[PDB]
Amino acid sequence: AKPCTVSTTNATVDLGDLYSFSLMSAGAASAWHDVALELTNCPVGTSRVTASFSGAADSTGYYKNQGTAQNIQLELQDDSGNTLNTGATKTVQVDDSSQSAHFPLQVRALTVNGGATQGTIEAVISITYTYS
Amino acid sequence: ADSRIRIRGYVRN
Ligand SMILES: [Co+2]
Ligand SMILES: [Co+2]
Ligand SMILES: [Co+2]
Repeated sequence: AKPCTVSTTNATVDLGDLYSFSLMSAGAASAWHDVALELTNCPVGTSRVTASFSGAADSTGYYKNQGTAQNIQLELQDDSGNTLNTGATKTVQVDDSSQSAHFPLQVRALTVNGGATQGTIEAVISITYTYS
Repeated sequence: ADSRIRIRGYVRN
C-alpha cells in the first residue's frame, strides 16, 4: 500500500543514571522508559503500518550495549508485553479519522547475567516501515 | 532506516 509520512525520523530515550547495586541480580532491570514513533497522512487504502526493528544483538539476544557498561543489554517492548528484539515486527492500525499511526514503545536496561559494571549505555535501534 | 531510536544512559558504581 502507499506509504505514510514519517513524523519521528529520530527518537531518543534517556535511561539516565542507573546504580550498579540495582543491577546486581541476574535478570535485574531498570524502570521502563517510554519512547514513541509517529506517522501522518496515511493515504486512503493504507490501514496498517508494520514496523520492522533491527540492531546489533549480543549473546543474550537482547540489544547489545555499544557503550562501556558491562553485563548490560537493552530491551525494547511495545505497550502490551511483547519484546521487540532484532528482526521483530509490530503492526498498528491507522486511525481512520486522522489517517495517522503511532507506536507507543518502551525501553529498559537489563542485566541477564547480573553484575552490571560502571560505564556508558549506548545503542541504536533502526526501524523500517511497510504499509498494507 | 525510516526511523531510529537512540538509547542513552549511564551505570554508576
Ligand atoms: Co529514568
Ligand atoms: Co542524559
Ligand atoms: Co496511543
